[PDB]
Amino acid sequence: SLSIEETNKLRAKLGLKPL
Amino acid sequence: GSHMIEVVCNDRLGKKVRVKCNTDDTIGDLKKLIAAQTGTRWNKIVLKKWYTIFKDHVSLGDYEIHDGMNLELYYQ
Repeated sequence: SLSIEETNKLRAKLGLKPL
Repeated sequence: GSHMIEVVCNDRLGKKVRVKCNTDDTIGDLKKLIAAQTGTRWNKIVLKKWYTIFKDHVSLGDYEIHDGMNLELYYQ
């Protein structure tokens, strides 16, 4: 699954806050 | 909360994605994460578990989503 950091970059791209 | 968890989403053909998310995320937000990570569109995703159809504007925390929880993924 995506790492915390890859998830955070995706989140950023979608307008979501960091984990 | 805020508290990071992971959830596992399985479709009827056995495809599985495990998503890192936060308990303050909405169901709609998770669906956006799911969508990006599976090549689909967030508004075509339905998330259920047994008798509960998760509403998009409710947070994962208010649905009491636990770490590791398996959700049923459907397409619409």
